[PDB]
Amino acid sequence: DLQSLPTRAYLDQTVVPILLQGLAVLAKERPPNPIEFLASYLLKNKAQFE
Amino acid sequence: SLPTRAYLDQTVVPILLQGLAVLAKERPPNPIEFLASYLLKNKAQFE
Amino acid sequence: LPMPMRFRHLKKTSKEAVGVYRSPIHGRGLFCKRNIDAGEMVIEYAGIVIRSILTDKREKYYDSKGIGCYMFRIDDSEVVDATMHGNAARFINHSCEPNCYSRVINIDGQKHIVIFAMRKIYRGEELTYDYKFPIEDKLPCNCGAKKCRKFLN
Amino acid sequence: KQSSAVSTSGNLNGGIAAGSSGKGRGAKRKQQDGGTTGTTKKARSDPLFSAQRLPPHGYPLEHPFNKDGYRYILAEPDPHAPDPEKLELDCWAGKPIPGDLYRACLYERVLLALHDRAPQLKISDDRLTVVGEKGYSMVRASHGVRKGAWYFEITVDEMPPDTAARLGWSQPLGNLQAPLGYDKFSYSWRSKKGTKFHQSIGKHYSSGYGQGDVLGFYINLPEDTETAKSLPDTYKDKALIKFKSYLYFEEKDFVDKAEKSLKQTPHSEIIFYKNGVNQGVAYKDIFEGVYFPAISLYKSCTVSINFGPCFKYPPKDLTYRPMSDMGWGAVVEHTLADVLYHVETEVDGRRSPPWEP
Ligand SMILES: Nc1ncnc2c1ncn2[C@@H]1O[C@H](CSCC[C@H](N)C(=O)O)[C@@H](O)[C@H]1O
Ligand SMILES: Nc1ncnc2c1ncn2[C@@H]1O[C@H](CSCC[C@H](N)C(=O)O)[C@@H](O)[C@H]1O
Ligand SMILES: [Zn+2]
Ligand SMILES: [Zn+2]
Repeated sequence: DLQSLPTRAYLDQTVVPILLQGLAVLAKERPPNPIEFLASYLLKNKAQFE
Repeated sequence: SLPTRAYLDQTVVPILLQGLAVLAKERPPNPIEFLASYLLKNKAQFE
Repeated sequence: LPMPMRFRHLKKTSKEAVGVYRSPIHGRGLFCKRNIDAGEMVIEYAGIVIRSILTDKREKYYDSKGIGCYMFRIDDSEVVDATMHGNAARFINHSCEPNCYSRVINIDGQKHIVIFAMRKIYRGEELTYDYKFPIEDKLPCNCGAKKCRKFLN
Repeated sequence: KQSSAVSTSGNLNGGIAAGSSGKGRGAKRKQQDGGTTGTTKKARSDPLFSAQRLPPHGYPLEHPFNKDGYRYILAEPDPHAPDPEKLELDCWAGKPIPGDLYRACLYERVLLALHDRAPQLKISDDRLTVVGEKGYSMVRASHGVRKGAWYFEITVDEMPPDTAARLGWSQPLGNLQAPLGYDKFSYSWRSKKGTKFHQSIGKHYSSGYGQGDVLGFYINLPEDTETAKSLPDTYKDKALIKFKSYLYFEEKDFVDKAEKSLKQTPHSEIIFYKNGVNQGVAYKDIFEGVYFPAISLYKSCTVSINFGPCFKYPPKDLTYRPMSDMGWGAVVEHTLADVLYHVETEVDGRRSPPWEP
């Protein structure tokens, strides 16, 4: 079902909006550990869109 | 501080792109904790 | 000549240039009373200038009153509705071979729909233009032209 | 009326499905020097040339405002989404992501977007007031809310008796010629007596309005979870056009919704204030879809929208956000949208973190 979709479709049909918002907040806050700040942000907020 | 696009390109976009590759290739059941783990462990090569 | 000057001349001569009589096309229609040259201003379809969004509310209104809609689209934003207030241009029949043609002009910022003459029109001729009505699913035409589409739509 | 072939205007043709990935073949690659557009990295000058400002209200002369569900935005060249680094030993490692475009907005701050006004709508950037001449019309701001709670104001500078502005919110699908509440996707207030107008229906569940009212507007929509309960993906459309003398971008907007079932966004509401004093709740039932603050003009109405950092009677909430904050939030979001679309078309693969944010 979800794995049979093309690249554009599956990668769209799964995850786009969090990148949309998290990359935004990452550019807004300008943290010293950008990759690590994103990692902390996501490991805190894993669940509530899924 | 760089502009939005330039800052994100210099800070997160390449490791993001390699994660893009791996997610498009292996197609895990739970990509959520997949990128969790990936962005945690592969950060050292782009810090 | 200036479109304003030409328009003033047209509004001055309109009352004596054209008439309305019994028409072999259908009922009553616009006939030429003085030889009209090609491209010159025949008549304004004068009426109530309204915005497009208000058309339907008017139309349904007339649909509630059993009064026929006399509306011509100026453009995507304006319409001259002549149902309640208009001029003699409400009696111009259509022909598949028109000696006239509708054009929108801008005078002092306001748009006027003027029927001009596709050719040199002579006295007595009935005035007809291309309504360009979109194809519906059917109004038979009796314009008499050999090229007649048999239907406006 | 011809066939599934070349576009309706020979001025510029986008690559059809049979000509897939056909980039807009507009201006040729051979450019002139110009000088005015030869800005470098060392200079400090905003490339988005704002027009000359005039105290009397004016009209954007060569902007084809939205129509037929077709959104129209400013364009800038942006020859390279910046990814330049040193020459790596591996010549097949990085991707330039040459979108050759961006949604750069001709605005110093989050203001009333000129792209979404009617041709009968005049603006004065001395106060960014909006005015009209015949009947009603509608204008909207640059930003648009999708979640959270936020707040702005409208300042009224002129209200004769034959002058009645209306102020509120409206989702896309809102016909900017209608008086901000003629459809079910818009909820406003009539500035004669405080009267909530929606679906063209007037309701007196409201306070009274004053001629010199500096009115505050608070509005809280739930997170995109309770808004969609599903994927809020934002796959964007981008088309390049070269109008008479300037480059612009076209995108596909939403279609007229036949929604007749009531499914209010959970815990969403709208509150109205007169100079900060609570005029009360306006609409608790709020349909899904993004909303934006909007202003409707009657004959010669003078009103203006205003953000938070220069406020007069602001709420002291730590969660609500001014107009400017959500504005740059949405701007950065659409920047990332361009990033992701150029990624999709340019480099294989995509990947986003643990979904929740
Ligand atoms: N060429 C044509 N073929 C068929 N019907 C026509 C026609 N031209 C005009 N008509 C009919 O005539 C009507 C004109 S409305 C005018 C009514 C009537 N002729 C009168 O003078 O009082 C239209 O509703 C249309 O049905
Ligand atoms: N070719 C045609 N077929 C059917 N109706 C026509 C027609 N050309 C004009 N009409 C009529 O023209 C009207 C719109 S304009 C009215 C002009 C008409 N000569 C009149 O005397 O009133 C319609 O109601 C229609 O009935
Ligand atoms: Zn005919
Ligand atoms: Zn005919």
